[PDB]
Amino acid sequence: SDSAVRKKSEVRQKTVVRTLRFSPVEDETIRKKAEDSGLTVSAYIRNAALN
Amino acid sequence: SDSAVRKKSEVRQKTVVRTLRFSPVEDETIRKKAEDSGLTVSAYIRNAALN
Repeated sequence: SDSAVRKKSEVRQKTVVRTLRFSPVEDETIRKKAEDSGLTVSAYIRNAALN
Repeated sequence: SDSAVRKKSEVRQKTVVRTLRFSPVEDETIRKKAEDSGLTVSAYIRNAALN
């Protein structure tokens, strides 16, 4: 059930949703880097990935 | 049930497990840098965030 000018129901999953994992070492480094910079780990990850 | 020298059942989840979401703009860029660098998006993320 949709129409031309009324399709706000769904589009596509713009965002990517995946289960990512890391070792205790990588996590330790990232956790310390994130907190020192005053950026949460999620922001730190995506930030470093684009910068 | 354990023993001092037989405790390999579940010490601690040293690996981290989380859902890290990414926008389509970021996802496309990460897909492009990862593939151009000849790395998987996961390796690219972890590597860029550690260095």
